[PDB]
Amino acid sequence: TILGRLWSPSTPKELDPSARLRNTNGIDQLRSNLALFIAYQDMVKQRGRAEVIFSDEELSSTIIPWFIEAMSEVSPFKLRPINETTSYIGQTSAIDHMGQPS
Amino acid sequence: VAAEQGSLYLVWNVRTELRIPVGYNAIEGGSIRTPEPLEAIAYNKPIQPSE
Amino acid sequence: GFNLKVKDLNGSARGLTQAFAIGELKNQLSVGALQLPLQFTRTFSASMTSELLWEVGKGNIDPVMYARLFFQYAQAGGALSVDELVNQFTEYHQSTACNPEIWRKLTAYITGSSNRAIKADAVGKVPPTAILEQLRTLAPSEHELFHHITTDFVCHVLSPLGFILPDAAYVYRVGRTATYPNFYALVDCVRASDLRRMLTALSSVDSKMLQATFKAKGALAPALISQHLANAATTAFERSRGNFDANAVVSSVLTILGRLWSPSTPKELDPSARLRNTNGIDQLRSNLALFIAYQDMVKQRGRAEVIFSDEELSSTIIPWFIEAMSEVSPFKLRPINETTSYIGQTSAIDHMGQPSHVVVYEDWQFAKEITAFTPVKLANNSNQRFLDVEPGISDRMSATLAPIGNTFAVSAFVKNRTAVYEAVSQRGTVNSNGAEMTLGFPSVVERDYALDRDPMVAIAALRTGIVDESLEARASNDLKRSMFNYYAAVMHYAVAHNPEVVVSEHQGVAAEQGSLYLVWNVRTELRIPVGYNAIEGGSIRTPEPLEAIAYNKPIQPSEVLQAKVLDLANHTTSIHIWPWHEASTEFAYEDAYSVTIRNKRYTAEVKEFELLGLGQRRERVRILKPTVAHAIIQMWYSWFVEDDRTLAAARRTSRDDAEKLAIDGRRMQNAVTLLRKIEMIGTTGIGASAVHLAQSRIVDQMAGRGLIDDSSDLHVGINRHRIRIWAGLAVLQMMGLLSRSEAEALTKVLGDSNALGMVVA
Amino acid sequence: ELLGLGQRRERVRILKPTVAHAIIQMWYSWFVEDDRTLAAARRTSRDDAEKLAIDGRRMQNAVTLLRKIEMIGTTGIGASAVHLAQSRIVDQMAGRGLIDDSSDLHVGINRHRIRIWAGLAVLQMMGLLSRSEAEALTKVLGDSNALGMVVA
Amino acid sequence: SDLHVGINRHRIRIWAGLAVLQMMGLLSRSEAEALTKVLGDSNALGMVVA
Repeated sequence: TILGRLWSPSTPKELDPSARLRNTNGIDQLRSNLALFIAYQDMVKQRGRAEVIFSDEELSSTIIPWFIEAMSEVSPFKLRPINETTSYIGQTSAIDHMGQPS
Repeated sequence: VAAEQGSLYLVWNVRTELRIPVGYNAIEGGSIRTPEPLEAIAYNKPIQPSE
Repeated sequence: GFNLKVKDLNGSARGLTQAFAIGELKNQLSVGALQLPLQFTRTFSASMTSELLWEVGKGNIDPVMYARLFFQYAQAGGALSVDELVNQFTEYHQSTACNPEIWRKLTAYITGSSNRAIKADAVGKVPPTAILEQLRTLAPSEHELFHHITTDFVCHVLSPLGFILPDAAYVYRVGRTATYPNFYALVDCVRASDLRRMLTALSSVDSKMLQATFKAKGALAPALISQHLANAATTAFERSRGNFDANAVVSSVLTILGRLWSPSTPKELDPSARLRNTNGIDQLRSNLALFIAYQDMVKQRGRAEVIFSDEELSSTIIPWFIEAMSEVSPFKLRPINETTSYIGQTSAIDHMGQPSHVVVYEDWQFAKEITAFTPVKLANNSNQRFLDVEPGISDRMSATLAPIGNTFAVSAFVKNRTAVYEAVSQRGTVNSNGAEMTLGFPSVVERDYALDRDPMVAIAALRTGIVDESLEARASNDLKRSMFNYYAAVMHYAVAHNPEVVVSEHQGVAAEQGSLYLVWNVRTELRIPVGYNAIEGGSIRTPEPLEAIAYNKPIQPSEVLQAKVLDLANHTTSIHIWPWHEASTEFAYEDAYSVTIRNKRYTAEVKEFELLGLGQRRERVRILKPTVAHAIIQMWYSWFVEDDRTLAAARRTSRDDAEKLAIDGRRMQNAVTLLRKIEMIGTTGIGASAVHLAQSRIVDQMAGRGLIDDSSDLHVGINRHRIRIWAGLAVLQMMGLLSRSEAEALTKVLGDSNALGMVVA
Repeated sequence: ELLGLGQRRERVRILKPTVAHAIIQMWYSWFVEDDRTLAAARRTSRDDAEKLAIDGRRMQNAVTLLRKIEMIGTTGIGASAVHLAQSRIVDQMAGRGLIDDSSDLHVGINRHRIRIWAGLAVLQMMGLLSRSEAEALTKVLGDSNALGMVVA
Repeated sequence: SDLHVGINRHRIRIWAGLAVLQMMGLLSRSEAEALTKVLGDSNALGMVVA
């Protein structure tokens, strides 16, 4: 949610990732994978969409990402390039001379 | 809605296939971007895989 | 931009007259007894600007500022006899002089408890801040604090170091003042010279010495400081002590000088040669600034003269005003000429040759950056605070602003005014007799918007050409002053070109109404009736100006007198504004942005923040003003309006075909230009995105509705600009620039051509 | 968490502050009597000069105390409070409604207030004081009541 | 100067062209003037303006 709070708009709470942002400089990667996002939604349903960016674990400075799997490699989760994330799939289609398909 | 947001969520920018009807999800006059989803994945030229 | 018919001002802007300049009801304006050449050709004049910030944080003489505040007060009518106040003050000071035993005493505690008082101790003196106000208490409480300054004057001294600790500042920020001046203004400067001098002396300082002033020692020391204080005071006082004496008197000198000027005066109402000859006060006669200056005052005064020195005046006070010693009077020698240069003028003039419409124009810059600021408080329940500011937009917008800036010259105005022209078997000047003049001074008005008051009255002030109170006297004078300037350049300027430089006194409704002017010449040009004519052998002459300007021919300016406009406190860090709230506006904004195409209305609003990028609208975040441009905008705006109008009629009346036929196209052209202005600014990202937001949205509603995949088609341009244009218009709203009202109605009058240039087919 | 660390084992006993708690209680105490005397000294002052002497003598130095205290806010640990602090607040208005408020941190008064308090707070987990005893320092609040203009 | 404002030149020229149409009867009198009729603008096109 913190991060949530970064994708924004527009959440100028702190004026968005901010003062807390300034502790950071590791932030950088987190985001950068799609996979990463994916959890969020889970919260949305789950937590009904929780509240207050989890209290930031109260600023836990720079240390809890560093408990992640990318910083505590527990699961297969494979940083994998998007393109190759799969590809056994090709597309195929109809058309009536449409030329679109249907 | 509450909590207060509804997923910053995604869209794509297809325009690939031209003047096409497929649900209220568009048309997008001339130009096409488009938000949601399956169809867009329809909206390419078909292919083989590679995996 | 008062448009005026030659052969009347005495109605036309009734009281905006030389006559008025006498007061002079609507009599005279004549010729020609005696006549009397003088062309004093220099003035003492000033320069642009007098606004500033002036945060006080480490007061240390430098009058000016102060004085300026003084003026702000002086002006404020909460001071006026400011001077007087200084007396009061003098006395105040004096009373300072008188309570040493207190003062000291006070001091004595302030730091710090007295009688051994010695040594390197630890004397963490302070922000002294409050203390003072005790001292005020012990003092009396004359206006604001002078009092405090003075403190600072010792503070810093009192410190070698340590002996005052750290402090903050405030804000005050002088506003602007004149360009020309009057009398009262003069005397004070002189007095100011004292005052500054008073303070001049006042820093001075006594150093650190011994193992005392050096290494803190002596209760008896600072008992000596207090003495120092005294020393200061005294001295300060002393340098003060004789000097003050002459104010009305000065006027009188003027009156002498005047009475020199007078030249038909009684024999034993001469200034004897001993006078006449002496020092360069005589030079002083032959020094404009004044000349023009006196008279008026005297107009008020009806006359009166002190009678005094002939030997200190001559002329010692006289070059006590070596006037320019204050630059406060930035009435400082000018080769007269060197002004004007914000005047260009250009005119529309008929065939015979004979004239039409003369524009004197005012020449500007308008570059600007914004100033959109955090309005919070800091100080609750008390407003002198600093608040804050940030960019975000400010830059973005400004960045956009700049471009707009690009487009707009005064030059371009005039060009446009050129564009006005055309004429034909039309139109005068000789045909029907009254001739136009307009002088671009929206500027005045700007200030008025800055002064938040109704223009129309101003118009009235012209209109009647006199005072039209009803409402804030302050404002009124303010206006008045403007008007002074209004008179003020002009004839200099005219004269600058026109060294038709003589006098016959006009001697009002009789005889003793010493008002000097010259008629001016108009040399060639065979025949005109234009003016309450003379025509003095085809070489009309008048001490009434406008025409003369008419017998210029388009002069140029020679600077746009840039336009540096004050700004934020940047180093703002404590400090506190003073009138601000007025001076700030919230950016709310109402209105929208919608289109119905097909039959289907596509619809949106304004939703300011998001146009502005981030969230989220609220009462706060206020914005400093956008003044200049309003003045400008409307100009552009205003023009068209006439033109269609006037045109339309002419278009009507068309006694022949051709002409009618003729006029339009040109009228068409400009529109496109308009258009050109707008789309051009419509391109700007921050715009465009806005469009963006729109489109999507437009679409969104649309999406249910829309069904047909009709293709290319609206590659037919439209949209791009269409929207862009429109978008530009938003700019106008979201920086309220032009009202909702007018522009859409202008729009209204537009409606075509647009397919111009273009693909087609 | 004030350390910045949720919320470890919970099982630390700490070498205690034998020295300073006392030294401070000297300091402390030293201060504390003095005001009595000083007030008294003013009372027994029955002319201005003396009272006046008291003034500053009374004043400045306190804020100096403060000088210490904010100063000791300029530390990591002060900051830990502070950061933690505002933020939590921030949400409380913003998160709940009105967001019109950062400023509210940013006038001295409060600022300092929290800062101080916090600063004192530290001491309290440094044992030292008593909340009670701080409270008398809070009795310093009535006085002068000048206080906290400007900073930093 | 004024009718250095173009007009005439073309105006007439145009018109003149029309003569051609008559004097080699090309188009009848009727139609073309009525076409003319439906015309009536733009003409200030391109041009000096201003």
